[PDB]
Amino acid sequence: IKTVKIVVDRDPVPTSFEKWAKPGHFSRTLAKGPATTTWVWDLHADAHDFDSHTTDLEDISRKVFSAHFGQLGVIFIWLSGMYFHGARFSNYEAWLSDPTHIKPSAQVVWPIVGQEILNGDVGGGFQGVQITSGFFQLWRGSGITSELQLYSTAIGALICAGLMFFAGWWHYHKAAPKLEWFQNVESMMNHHLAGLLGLGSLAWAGHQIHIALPVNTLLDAGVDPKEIPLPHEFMLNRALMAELYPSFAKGLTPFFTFNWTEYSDFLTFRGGLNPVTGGLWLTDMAHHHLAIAVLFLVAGHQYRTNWGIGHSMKEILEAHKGPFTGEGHKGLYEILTTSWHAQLAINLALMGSLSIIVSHHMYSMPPYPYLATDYGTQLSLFTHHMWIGGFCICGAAAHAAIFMVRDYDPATNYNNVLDRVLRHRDAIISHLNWVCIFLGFHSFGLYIHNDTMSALGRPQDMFSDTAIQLQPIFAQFVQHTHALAPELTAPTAAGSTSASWGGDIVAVGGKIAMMPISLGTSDFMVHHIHAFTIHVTVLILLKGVLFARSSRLIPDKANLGFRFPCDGPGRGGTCQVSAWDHVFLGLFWMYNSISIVIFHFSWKMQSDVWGSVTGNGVSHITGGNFAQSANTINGWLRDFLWAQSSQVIQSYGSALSAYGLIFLGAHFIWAFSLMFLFSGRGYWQELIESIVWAHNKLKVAPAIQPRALSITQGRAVGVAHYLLGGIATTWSFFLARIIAVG
Amino acid sequence: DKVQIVKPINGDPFIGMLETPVTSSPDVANFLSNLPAYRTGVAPLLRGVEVGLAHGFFVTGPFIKLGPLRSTDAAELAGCLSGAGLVLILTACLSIYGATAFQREEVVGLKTLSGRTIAKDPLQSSEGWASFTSGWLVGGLSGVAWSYVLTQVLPYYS
Amino acid sequence: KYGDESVYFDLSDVEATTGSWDVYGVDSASRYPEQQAAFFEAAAQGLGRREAVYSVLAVSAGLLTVAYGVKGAKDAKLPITVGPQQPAQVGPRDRI
Amino acid sequence: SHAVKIYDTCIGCTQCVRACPTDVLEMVPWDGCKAGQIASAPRTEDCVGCKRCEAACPTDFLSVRVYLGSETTRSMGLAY
Amino acid sequence: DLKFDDDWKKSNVAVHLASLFGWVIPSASPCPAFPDNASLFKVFSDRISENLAHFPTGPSADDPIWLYMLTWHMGLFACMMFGQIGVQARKQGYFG
Amino acid sequence: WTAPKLDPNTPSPIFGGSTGGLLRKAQVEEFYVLTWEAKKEAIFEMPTGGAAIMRKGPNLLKLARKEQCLALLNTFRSKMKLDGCIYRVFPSGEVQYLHPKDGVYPEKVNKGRVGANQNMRSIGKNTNPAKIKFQGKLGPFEV
Amino acid sequence: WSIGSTENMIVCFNTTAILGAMRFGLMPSVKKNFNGASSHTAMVEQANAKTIGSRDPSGFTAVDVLAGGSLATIISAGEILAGQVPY
Ligand code: CLA
Ligand code: CLA
Ligand code: CLA
Ligand code: CLA
Ligand code: CLA
Ligand SMILES: CC1=C(/C=C/C(C)=C/C=C/C(C)=C/C=C/C=C(C)/C=C/C=C(C)/C=C/C2=C(C)CCCC2(C)C)C(C)(C)CCC1
Ligand SMILES: CC1=C(C/C=C(\C)CCC[C@H](C)CCC[C@H](C)CCCC(C)C)C(=O)c2ccccc2C1=O
Ligand code: SF4
Ligand code: SF4
Repeated sequence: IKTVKIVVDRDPVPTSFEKWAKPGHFSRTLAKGPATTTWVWDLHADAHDFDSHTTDLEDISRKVFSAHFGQLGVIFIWLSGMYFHGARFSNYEAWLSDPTHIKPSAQVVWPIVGQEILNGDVGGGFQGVQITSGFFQLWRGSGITSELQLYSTAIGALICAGLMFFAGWWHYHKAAPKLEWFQNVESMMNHHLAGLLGLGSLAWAGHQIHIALPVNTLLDAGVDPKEIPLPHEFMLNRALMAELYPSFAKGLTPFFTFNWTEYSDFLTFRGGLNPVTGGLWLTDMAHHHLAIAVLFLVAGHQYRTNWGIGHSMKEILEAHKGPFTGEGHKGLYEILTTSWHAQLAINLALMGSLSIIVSHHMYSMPPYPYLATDYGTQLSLFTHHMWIGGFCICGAAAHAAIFMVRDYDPATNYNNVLDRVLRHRDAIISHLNWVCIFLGFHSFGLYIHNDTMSALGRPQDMFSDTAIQLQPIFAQFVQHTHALAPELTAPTAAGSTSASWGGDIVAVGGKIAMMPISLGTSDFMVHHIHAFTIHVTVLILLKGVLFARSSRLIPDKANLGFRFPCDGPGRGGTCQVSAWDHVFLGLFWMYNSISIVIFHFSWKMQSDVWGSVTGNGVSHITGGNFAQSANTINGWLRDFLWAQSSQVIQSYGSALSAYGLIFLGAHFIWAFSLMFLFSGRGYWQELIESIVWAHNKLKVAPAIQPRALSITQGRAVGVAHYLLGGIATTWSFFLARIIAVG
Repeated sequence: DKVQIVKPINGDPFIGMLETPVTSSPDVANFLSNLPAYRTGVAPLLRGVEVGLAHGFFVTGPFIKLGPLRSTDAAELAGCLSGAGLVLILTACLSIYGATAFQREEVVGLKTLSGRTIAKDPLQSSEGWASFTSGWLVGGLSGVAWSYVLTQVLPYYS
Repeated sequence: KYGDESVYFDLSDVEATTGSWDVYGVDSASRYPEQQAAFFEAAAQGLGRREAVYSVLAVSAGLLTVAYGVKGAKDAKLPITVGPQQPAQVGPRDRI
Repeated sequence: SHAVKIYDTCIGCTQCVRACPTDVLEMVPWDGCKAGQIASAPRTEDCVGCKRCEAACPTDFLSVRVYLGSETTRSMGLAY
Repeated sequence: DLKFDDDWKKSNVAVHLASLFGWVIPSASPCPAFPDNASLFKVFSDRISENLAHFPTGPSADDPIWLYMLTWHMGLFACMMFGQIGVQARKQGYFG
Repeated sequence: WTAPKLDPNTPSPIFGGSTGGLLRKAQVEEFYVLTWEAKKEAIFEMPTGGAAIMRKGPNLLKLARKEQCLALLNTFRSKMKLDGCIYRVFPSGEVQYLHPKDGVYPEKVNKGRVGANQNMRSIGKNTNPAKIKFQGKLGPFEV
Repeated sequence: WSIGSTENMIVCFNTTAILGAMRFGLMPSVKKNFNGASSHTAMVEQANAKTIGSRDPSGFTAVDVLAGGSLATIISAGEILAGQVPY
């Protein structure tokens, strides 16, 4: 039972540019110098492969910690930039007065080559590139009413970025912690729950209560942002705050006497949306963050660090074992306290799932004022966080495989929960593959059969709502229970969590903030498609992880490495056997799945939720054609791809001409990726030989010998350009469409 | 005292199988062992009979209730003729499998999990598979006809 | 011996060494009623031969296709057998 | 099975033999090289064709070459 | 040994009865959230009676029987699974 | 090395079982046996998947492929510095001494080995395939 | 709220009961809890936290006091806020 304490080596590495002058210092093969042009790609590929640089885990941990400091400095630079642009290059103050009709914009282009046309008529006597990041909605929900506040926090963010870089330099060059510092996971959880999430949520609840809540209440009442009292005048002047919310006239006495019901005016459980702004009630969000803060503060006292109270996570792992799982979770504490890649796999998986949940929960329960009404930012946020989630999950698989090849020790995992998974990986993969086939056959024939029947002129034999009812009865049941939650199972809630469950469509300024979402047969089919695509991505990734060390084809695959191209053309051909290549295909399917998720989201919202109420029912964007057309591949091709592409392809001569140019360019990059994907190194190397002959003819032969990309690098470039082109095509399409239609 | 359930196949941990509550449970084992395919001492023809009857009986139903003529009054007759046609196709598949599959000696024997040496299944031979195919054909056509009869006869059918 | 402790190789017990185990098979000689067995033996008397089944399926294929093209298709009221029974339409450039 | 051929440029560095995952290659005495040994491929039937020997051969051009031919069970590397 | 144990279930009648009835009784206790302080088992049985009058006609998609069925069966099965786990673990050396 | 070592019934390594073991190919066609002498009890990695404990003294292990046996033996030699031999076992019940096939590991030159599949020429001195046209030749390499 | 009120008496009773429980080994404490114990019915002395600094003859610590007070305040909050929910 080691005592948790602070441990450091003083001045472990001097601060010097001698390593900057020498590329590839971190390695041994790259340190000697470039013999061939492969060396550049090798340098960049293993730039952040700290495990392959040094054997000792202490130096790796220090490198990771200071690299995290550098990333956080980069993120703070990005935030400083966004706030600074929102201050000197935006119409945030104009948008504040008319958020329903002024398009948010925080980027203005220089008028050089005729690109000034990209400065669109976004309103407010302003021109610029309309933004979809939702930053304006975030600032309004945070209570920012002036550009000076944006400038002030931007400068703060820049200072914090400098501090983050200084902290990384300090914790690598001056005060690098020892390995026993990083391995204090109990303390880590205690702090990252109570102090990062707990105290962070408490701080944000306090901000929301004292700054965002009064300012946004005045904005809701119709008060001009330039007439609202400043935030310090609300936080400090208790009479001013109590004028808006009379519970503040009682001070902290109800808080400290457990008379918390007196705070019910500014700490509510209303549920639903603000009818004026179309966002979540800010009293609800303040109460939310308060309870989250309390829950995390309590949960951060779970683990024992230096005083006997608390848990030891090793013990609670090892005590969980059973008749089917052998020794159970024994040895996993060693895995996750002596392998960075294992932790990275778990954390990336959970981060990716979380980003996905974030997208779902933000479209369905818009947390910001005038966010739902701005359809472009809502679609953009959903699609963005979906893509981030899918990428993070693919990385989680990759780092799981990396751990499995490199840091997995059979001695410390004899009969534990991991070794038994490795002992029936054949059953897992075969059942998953069977599931994957089943799912694909059924779901695709649900679309292909419909295509065939429609083409044969047999709509009564289709799987549409009219012909054959494949109703998602279970999802409709969940919708019903959630719409009736505020009456029986959530009695203190004044309303449902989202209006998507049912009843009382929410409209702000004509356009619909939120509308109950129905689920017909097209929703059934597309959701089973989603499950199919997820299950195939999981098949690929889990097969890569489980067969990372060995297989019946290659038993000695662990020593071949995590990232090797093949084992040769023998055994019939051993291409793409490495778990890295599984992440390649895994990445591909991930992309494919997300492409369907975001297409379903965009079409369903344009057809059945988004629109404008005019007193004579809803006028949706596409007119509700999803329910009757999204049961056929032809329907998606025609009524979603072909129909909604008119905005992006006819965007030339307007501010969306940039989106049209990116649409074409991303198409090109995707097709360009097909070059790297469909070809192989041998051809390109021979072409290089001919070109090198041509150069040697004129004595232009480089000292660094030209080489074709490695096979792994060729696959890497292919998947990277494919993902770039596909996603940027969808990005340009979605943004141009949703900005033009509004 | 710390009982482990999942065990290797027949106690040999070097064969590609594991005995689990799905594979070696007494109820599962008794159900599967009592199915006609696993009655190796019985004549292949009669095992094929029951097989065909069960299979041809159920396989008709999808064609009845989801076929092109499901709405028409002739839905049942169409579905049963579809089922009979599928039985004929499966008879062709069985005949070709029986002609091609059993061409090797298979010198290695077979034993039970208790270690009792037992003779090979007569079904697992060319002539035995031919007899099984004939039993399949008779059983499948009888089962399809029975499904037709029951759709025309059964009181609560709709 | 195969039954020894930690021994799973035996050149005398090749079946246990190689894993060729009858998992669920049962060698009971009779399960069905004998007369039911006799009926279904007689029902498949000539079909026990593979080439007899080949002749059966060839004849069945011919009879089913002939009957379908002569009588079966019309009886099922296929739309293809029913005539168009509608006025025709002219393509662009007045091309019928 | 495949065909594996050893050529007289072999220096007897043994790397082909050490790289073979199926024990196809072996070192035999030979007066042609300084090291006093040449590789050979007696167990050619076991050659899966993975070409690890060619990857591990330092001599330019390769002294060991694998020519993929008739595919058998062992050459296909099947556990079934 | 390494042979599969045919008594893997360890099905104990006392476990079955304890889990079933020690979920039924708490689920038959008064619950002030439900109307008339009715229990989850009470409202579930009421919905069963109302839907069993129309035996062929299934319950409507909006009828409360589904939520009661889920929220009762979860607790039941939780009691069954945890009761088996706890009994077989106490019998073994997992606890003492 | 007067005679190849015979194959006794030696204890197998402790293993909980796996789905990666012998398939029907062991029954119909062949399977391979790896036997090695262990200096001490230790945990090694199965080439099929999972972790097993080898017993002190001789051990016997049956695997589907020669490649699996040789990979595991190479692990034992390079990490644990053990000695092992491989047999091929047919369904008829005749084993077959395989590794090293001489009593000497192939990487070490041993007297008595005869060169097989050796072309006493460089790779470029092979004739063109057009010269061996319409001949029962595998290729330029076999002439 | 006042001295002798129901909420004050609830919280005072909760903190007294909790501190007494973990002072006399009835509740897990700094110097005796389930870390490295055997079964549910027996706690064990924690050598890592043994003699961590106290002047109380049973070895009651300040962290014991803080933990018992936090848990008591948590429980008192739960009990008092029952009956304050709107419904
Ligand atoms: C109350 C205590 C506390 C808090 C708030 C944090 C917060 C954080 N830690 Mg953790 N950490 C703690 C205690 C704490 N730690 C303890 C006790 C240990 C030792 C066991 C560690 C060991 C640890 C490791 C090994 C790593 C982190 C990382 C991180 C950062 C993750 C990025 C993120 O979520 O951005 C949230 C971003 C913000 C909250 C913005 C402000 C950023 C600053 C840095 C917050 C200040 C926190 C600091 C503890 C207080 C200043 C102390 C300083 C003056 C000495 C996050 C800033 C990772 C990281 O990114 O490294 C930099 C990482 O690799 N921590
Ligand atoms: C982290 C989040 C956060 C923060 C910072 C605050 C902060 C504040 N709240 Mg809010 N509040 C929060 C969350 C938060 N709240 C939540 C979650 C709720 C819901 C229950 C409330 C509900 C609430 C109500 C209902 C009220 C407040 C009030 C207040 C103010 C009273 C502070 C005070 O005097 O108490 C005591 C604070 C101290 C004793 C600390 C001061 C110590 C100083 C800094 C020490 C410095 C000494 C230094 C060493 C040397 C001096 C010299 C040096 C400077 C040179 C303060 C601005 C009151 C108010 O006036 O609001 C308008 C009020 O009525 N809060
Ligand atoms: C928390 C996140 C995280 C962290 C810390 C790491 C860290 C690491 N990863 Mg993991 N990974 C992640 C996320 C993460 N990755 C995700 C999300 C994926 C899925 C894509 C992967 C997939 C992955 C694979 C497949 C591999 C790694 C590898 C590595 C290691 C070396 C990386 C390196 O030096 O390359 C430096 C970085 C690069 C060479 C990337 C260059 C930029 C690419 C092309 C994308 C740029 C796209 C851009 C946004 C579009 C615009 C471009 C514009 C200029 C035109 C290092 C341990 C490698 C390894 O050996 O592991 C041990 C390895 O093989 N990772
Ligand atoms: C549209 C193109 C396409 C199609 C149809 C498939 C189809 C398939 N892929 Mg491939 N794949 C593709 C593109 C495609 N992939 C591309 C471009 C990539 C990137 C490299 C991948 C990468 C890839 C990997 C890495 C994996 C797959 C897997 C799969 C299977 C998933 C199971 C499934 O779909 O159910 C079954 C098949 C279908 C539904 C396919 C369509 C068939 C329709 C419904 C017709 C049905 C029968 C029809 C009536 C014909 C009978 C009559 C005929 C004889 C005349 C399936 C074979 C996974 C796999 O094999 O495991 C299951 C897998 O691991 N694929
Ligand atoms: C898998 C996806 C899928 C599904 C669900 C359907 C479904 C259907 N099609 Mg479509 N179709 C599809 C793909 C699919 N099709 C594709 C890809 C094509 C090619 C273009 C077509 C072309 C097509 C045509 C041309 C026609 C249909 C028709 C039909 C219907 C009747 C088919 C029939 O007779 O089945 C017979 C079914 C079976 C013999 C068996 C089905 C499987 C059973 C139920 C599985 C049960 C397993 C069980 C759960 C396991 C239990 C184990 C336990 C004992 C232990 C039905 C609605 C016909 C129609 O008009 O009807 C509307 C028709 O004319 N289909
Ligand atoms: C007998 C004796 C004595 C006396 C004693 C006593 C009487 C003690 C006490 C103690 C106490 C009396 C303590 C207390 C503590 C407390 C605490 C530590 C608290 C805490 C709290 C918390 C942590 C909270 C949290 C929260 C909040 C803030 C809000 C929300 C909710 C909750 C609740 C969660 C003397 C010394 C004279 C001498 C010796 C003997
Ligand atoms: C195109 C292609 C190549 C050929 C690509 C070559 C080798 C490299 C790509 C070109 C870069 C741009 C060369 C770097 C140029 C220098 C950095 C010079 C400075 C640039 C000035 C021109 C400005 C492969 O090597 C390959 C390998 C495996 C699978 C697919 C492929 C593949 O598709
Ligand atoms: S073949 Fe290449 S590797 Fe094998 S010995 Fe001769 S030279 Fe060394
Ligand atoms: S190909 Fe693979 S197996 Fe055949 S020799 Fe070269 S290395 Fe040994």
